[PDB]
Amino acid sequence: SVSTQPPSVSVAPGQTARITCGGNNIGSKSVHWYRQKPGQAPVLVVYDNNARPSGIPERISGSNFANTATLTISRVEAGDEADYYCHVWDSSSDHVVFGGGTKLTVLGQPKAAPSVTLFPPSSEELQANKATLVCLISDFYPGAVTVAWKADSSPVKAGVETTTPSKQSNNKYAASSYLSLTPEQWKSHRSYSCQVTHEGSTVEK
Amino acid sequence: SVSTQPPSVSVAPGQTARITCGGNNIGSKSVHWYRQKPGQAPVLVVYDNNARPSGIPERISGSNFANTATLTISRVEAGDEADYYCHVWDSSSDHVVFGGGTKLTVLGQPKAAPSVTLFPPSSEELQANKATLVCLISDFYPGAVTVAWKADSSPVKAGVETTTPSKQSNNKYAASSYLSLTPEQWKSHRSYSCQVTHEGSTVEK
Amino acid sequence: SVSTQPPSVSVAPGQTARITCGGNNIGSKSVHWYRQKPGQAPVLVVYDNNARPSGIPERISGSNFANTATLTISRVEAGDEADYYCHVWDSSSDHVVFGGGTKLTVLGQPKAAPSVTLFPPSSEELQANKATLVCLISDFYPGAVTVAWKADSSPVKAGVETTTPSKQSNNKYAASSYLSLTPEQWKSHRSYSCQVTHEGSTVEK
Amino acid sequence: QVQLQESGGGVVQPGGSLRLSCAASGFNFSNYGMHWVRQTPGKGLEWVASIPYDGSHQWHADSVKGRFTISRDNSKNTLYLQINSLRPEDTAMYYCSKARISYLSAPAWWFDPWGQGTLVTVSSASTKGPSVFPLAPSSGTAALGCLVKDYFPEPVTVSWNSGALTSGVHTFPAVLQSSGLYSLSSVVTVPSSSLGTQTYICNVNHKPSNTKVDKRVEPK
Amino acid sequence: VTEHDTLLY
Amino acid sequence: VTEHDTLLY
Amino acid sequence: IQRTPKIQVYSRHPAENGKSNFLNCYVSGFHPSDIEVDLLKNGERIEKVEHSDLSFSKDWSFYLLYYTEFTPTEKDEYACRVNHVTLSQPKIVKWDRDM
Amino acid sequence: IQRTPKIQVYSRHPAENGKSNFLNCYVSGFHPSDIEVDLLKNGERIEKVEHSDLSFSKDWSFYLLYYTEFTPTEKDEYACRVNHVTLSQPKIVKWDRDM
Amino acid sequence: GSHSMRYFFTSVSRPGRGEPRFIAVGYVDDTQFVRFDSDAASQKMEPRAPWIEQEGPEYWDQETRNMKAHSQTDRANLGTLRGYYNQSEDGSHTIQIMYGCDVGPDGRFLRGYRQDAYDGKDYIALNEDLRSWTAADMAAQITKRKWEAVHAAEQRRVYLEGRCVDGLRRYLENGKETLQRTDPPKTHMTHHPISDHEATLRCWALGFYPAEITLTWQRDGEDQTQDTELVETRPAGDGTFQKWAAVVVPSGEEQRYTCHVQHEGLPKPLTLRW
Amino acid sequence: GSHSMRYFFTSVSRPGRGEPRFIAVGYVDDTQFVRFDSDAASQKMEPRAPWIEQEGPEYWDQETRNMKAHSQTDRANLGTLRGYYNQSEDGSHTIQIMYGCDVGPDGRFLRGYRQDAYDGKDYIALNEDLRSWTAADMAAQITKRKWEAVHAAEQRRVYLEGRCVDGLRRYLENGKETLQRTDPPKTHMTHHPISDHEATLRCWALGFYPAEITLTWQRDGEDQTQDTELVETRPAGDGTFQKWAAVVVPSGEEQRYTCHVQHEGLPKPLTLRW
Repeated sequence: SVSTQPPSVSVAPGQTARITCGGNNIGSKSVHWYRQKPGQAPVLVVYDNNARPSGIPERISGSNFANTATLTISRVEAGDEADYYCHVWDSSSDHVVFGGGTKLTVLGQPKAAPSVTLFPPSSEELQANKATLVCLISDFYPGAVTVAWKADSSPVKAGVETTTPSKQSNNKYAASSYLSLTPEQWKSHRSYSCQVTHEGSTVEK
Repeated sequence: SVSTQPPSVSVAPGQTARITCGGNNIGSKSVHWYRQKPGQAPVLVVYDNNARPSGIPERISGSNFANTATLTISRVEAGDEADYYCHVWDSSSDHVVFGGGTKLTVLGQPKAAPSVTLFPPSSEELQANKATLVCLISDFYPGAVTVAWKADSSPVKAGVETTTPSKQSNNKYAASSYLSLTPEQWKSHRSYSCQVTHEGSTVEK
Repeated sequence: SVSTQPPSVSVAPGQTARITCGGNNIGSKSVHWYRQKPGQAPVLVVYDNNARPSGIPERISGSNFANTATLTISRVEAGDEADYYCHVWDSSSDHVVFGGGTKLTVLGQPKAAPSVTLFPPSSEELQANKATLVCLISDFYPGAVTVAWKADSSPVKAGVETTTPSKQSNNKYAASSYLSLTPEQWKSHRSYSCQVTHEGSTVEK
Repeated sequence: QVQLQESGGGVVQPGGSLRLSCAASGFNFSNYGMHWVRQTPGKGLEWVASIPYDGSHQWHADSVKGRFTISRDNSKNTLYLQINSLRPEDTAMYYCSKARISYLSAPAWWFDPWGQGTLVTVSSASTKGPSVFPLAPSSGTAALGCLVKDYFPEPVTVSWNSGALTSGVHTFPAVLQSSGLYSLSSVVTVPSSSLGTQTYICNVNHKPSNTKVDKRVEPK
Repeated sequence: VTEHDTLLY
Repeated sequence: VTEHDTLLY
Repeated sequence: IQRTPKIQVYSRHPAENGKSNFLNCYVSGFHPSDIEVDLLKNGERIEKVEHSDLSFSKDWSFYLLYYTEFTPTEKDEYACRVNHVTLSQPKIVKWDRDM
Repeated sequence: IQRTPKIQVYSRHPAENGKSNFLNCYVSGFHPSDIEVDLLKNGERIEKVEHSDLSFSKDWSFYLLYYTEFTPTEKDEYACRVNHVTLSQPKIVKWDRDM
Repeated sequence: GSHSMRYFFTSVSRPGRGEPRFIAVGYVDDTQFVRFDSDAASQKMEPRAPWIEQEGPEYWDQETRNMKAHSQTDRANLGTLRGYYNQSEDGSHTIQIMYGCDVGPDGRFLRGYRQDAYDGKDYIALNEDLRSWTAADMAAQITKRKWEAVHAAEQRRVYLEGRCVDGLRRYLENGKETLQRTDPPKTHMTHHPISDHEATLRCWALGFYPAEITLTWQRDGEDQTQDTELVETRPAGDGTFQKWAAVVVPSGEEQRYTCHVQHEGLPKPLTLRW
Repeated sequence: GSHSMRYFFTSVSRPGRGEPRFIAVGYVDDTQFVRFDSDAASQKMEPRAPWIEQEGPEYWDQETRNMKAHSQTDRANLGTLRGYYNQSEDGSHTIQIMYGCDVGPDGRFLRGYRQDAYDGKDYIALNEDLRSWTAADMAAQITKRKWEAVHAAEQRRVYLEGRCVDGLRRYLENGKETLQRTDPPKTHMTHHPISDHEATLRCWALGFYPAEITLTWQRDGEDQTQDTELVETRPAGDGTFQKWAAVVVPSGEEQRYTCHVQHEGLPKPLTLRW
């Protein structure tokens, strides 16, 4: 019941994109693939490992062997930007198992690391007996970031909320991350830090 | 490892009773059935889906296909009133799996909805620092009721006790359900409710 | 995924030792056996139920049938003293499953029950805001003991530490068990007892 | 002639990250699966993770899933075990072993041979002097001793009357308490009579904190 | 009652 | 050492 | 491999002339199953003859019973003819009143 | 498809008259396996003859070795007779002292 | 004592024809009760006892399928064995299976059976354990290890100790009148002079059930297995059996020979003399 | 260098006879050590080297079963292939299997092998990888995908890399004296005049082990693959082998022809001249 996809894949236009769906003996399960563009329903593009439906072009082909199912899109067009989910049925679980999903980005811009701006709780908010750290993340491409909070070089779990990236005016992406603290916790530790990760590289404040 | 039976089945004498034992791919498992009359041990009535033992009458027949095994009793006698448990062996669980049990009632009376009488905690009990709501359920047939407690449109988990139904003088059934509260909780809410469900119909107080 | 070995096996020199590895349908799994002498790596001695590697002497033989795999050492030498672990692969778990291990002792001494010495918490530690019951176990053979703590005939779980047995001067084994309490718990109960079990019999103080 | 060499272990602190590596020789490493099997000291063997011949997939035990990641470098003939968010539970020795059979797509058959392994121990480490309390005798055989509590690291050494007493002397192993501090006791039996006779001073010596304690024990 | 199913050689 | 079991065509 | 039939010819009841009895020819211990059996009223082939269903013994040798209703006289002499693969020419076993 | 045997006749040690040697006939490269091989002391059939076990080569063609103790003289001249399915008439290859 | 149930299956390959001729017969103790014939126009398991057609269509329908299918397998099996033995299509070969179960006096399970034979020779058989098979020749082993893969050992045991015994029990009670009878042998002795110096004392025992019977000739109280002749027990055609044991006697000594008859439905053993 | 173990299985279907003749032979390098013959009265894996019967009866017992069973299959397989090829039962057909493993100088695993052949022609075989099968003809494909279904790829590899190799290792140490020997060829040259202008220079090499040997004639230091004749290596019957290479020579030029001998046992190559 554990099948894992990379979170996002970026590819140059006309190149060949490749989305994997790894799983323990997923090669012995029948893997399917659904493509979902924003705001609409998923559309089957590859079913039973390699077969293509009627309307799907031969550019999109499937693959599934050993421990890795693979969706391959040759000669990528801009209209292939969407989310891609793999699909198995775990016989020994009585559970149909979707993959995590992969946001395929066919880039028109170059790739920009994110601009991180971190705000501490204002005196007005502290005097309301609350503390909220506002981490604003903007001007990145492709739209895929992960945020970690550090309270004195120690991980921070609860009190953290993070937006989903969205297209800016200039078609870069942006998102925000908030950390709810008590004014006591805000003074308890000596420093708080927002860690944003984008394309292997991490930017902090 | 989950095989589920209906809780009770009511049938007119001489009709054909039918008890299901639904389960994921139970059609591929070997189902058995036991009949337990009150105060005695279970008695084998159908084994391996459809087979009848030596003493079992031909009225009792078995069934097991797809995702539902079915015990069928043709020409129901009065002596067929008992609990019925199905039996599988979950190969991938190292567990023998009995069903929930079904009390087959071959009715001689007509069917009567329950009379619910609910008591608030007495003043003498309150000054003992306890509070107990007494819900009395009587004069229903067949003997199958379910009790739910609602404290201000909200369900109640702990503090609930409920008796097993038993025959009255007039052969209808009766049972009681108590809700132990602290005198604080009885004053917290504005109204408390005892919900008794019997044959699809629900009676409240 | 449950495979259980006996904790220790004692056998006279030149006799035939026998270590079991029980498990639900372990006969249908491929069992292996590894021998680990103290401070060195495990060594494969039996693989696929009965096969011996090249270097393993024919005295060591494997077995696996029904629900119990069995490692058999004929004509035990002193150099056969080590821990022995069995190895299966649970297809329905994605887990390789080791057994608990068996400490085989080929006795050179006779068998001696342990000397148990229990010390109450000192007044110096009591005035240090701690309480530590010192149970000293010495002069037993073979080296395998289990310690249970009873605070007024009731079991004691946490706060207990116990050493791994080690060889004494006279080649008997010895170990110690500590119970950290608060000075209140030492005063809460009327009596404390340290129970050491060795070869089925238990010694108490 | 097949040889496996673990390394990278040592003493770490919780939360941190640690990388183990196993250097291989004596077989086409590019064709076989490799496994990590750990062992908490004084306990049984425990499977950690394993990886097929190419690195396609990655088999994880559930107790270390998400925190560990196993990889291999076929151009270097090296197996790696990445530990993230180290915990006190990861304190154990880590053996590296080579699946016997070739081209296995999953780690199902027996592991031979095993490397000697590396030791991973995590703690809130800092050196500490030991507090020494007298284990007074009861008021036949008579016994008494010293309790050497909550020191770090190992070891303490205990002598009686500056080493002038050896008859009846017995030192026990140290426990690693849940706090990360060790605790050892060491006693000496003497005739039930003659308890009154002589001075009884155990001389604890803990070089890591450069502490020496001499404590005299007496009844009641 | 004859046997449910049969064996092939 | 001969093979454990055999294959049928 | 083949086994050759044992043949017994007898009446169901102790024979009495003029009383309806039944003529049995009981072939046993033979293999394979292909066997030919006729009953004979004075060298003539008796038509109203049935047989049992092919069962076999412990040594897997089959056995059949061919029977006919018949009313014996004193001069009428009956017999049973059995051809088999183990028999080049059909054996004939005539019914004795005390065998 | 069939393959016809190659035949070599030779002694185990370099032969010297009057000292016990051993006569080998080594037939190889034949198919199928049914083959007949004899050793001949002046055209006569030598009885005390053993052979190797049927093994085959890379191309699946079988090979056998038939051997007997023999004391060669100068007048005793030996040969090996081999009949096969690929052989219409049994071949005979005579033992040469230097081949 | 005990009771028993046995089914007998025979399939003979007809050269030139597809469907071999198939004959299945079911017995309880010594009373046949079901028949199935390939060449019958019925094509359905027919009743052959008085107490069996009280079972409804649920029974006869399943029993027909049960050995329609048992016949199907034998068709394929006759061909499979034709390969195991390097045999041509022009032959006629027989496959015989017999399986059944034995109950005790209290309905208890006692013993199971399944034996298969190819051309009158033993082939494969199920051991007493009901956990093991024993193969007669080579070929049966390639079948044996095939069955060992599929746990045919176990799955026979679930028939023998499950539905077989519940049938034998249900039969012994439904036809309790026919099946639980005992029928003492109706005996008489025969004297046939052969020479002027010898004769033959024949000992008859007609009309008995079950077929178990023990005939013993004795001279002066001493057992006489010498000049004795014993025909195998014959069915009288009406559910009862007959058997006679003769002895050759020197004239004037018939009052020295005693015939002894032992039967279950007989209270004390018999003794007959001339 | 390396070492090797090979077993050779041959089964020839005897027409009219149910069981074919089966011959299994075990070698290490070039020393046979086990034999099993169907027509042998033993019906048990016999030893045929000096160092193998120090293995106990538990070994001989299981080793017999192992190829009784291998024989059973070839019987069943001989029939299966008779169907794949539309062949009558009156024919005689051969199944030849050879599997074994190669270890290196340090006991390492080097290579696995399994090849099957029907009637001297290639049928199915296991590739080097040990993960792939290659089917020779059509029929072998219907078998190939059948084996691919059951992971026959894997399980052959687990014999080859497990007990096969552990056996070859244990044999090379138990018979360490016999198996690690090398025997340099005992050489000599022969002159047989054929014409008044030519003769034949024959180059002998007796008594050597292993059987690997290289004879090459050379004229004036130039390789002579032309008028060269080379008989295949002959076994002397005592674990050693012989091979001779002859050449036709123009009279008065024997001092121009050089015979060169290469063997594993010899430290450096030989050269023979007249």
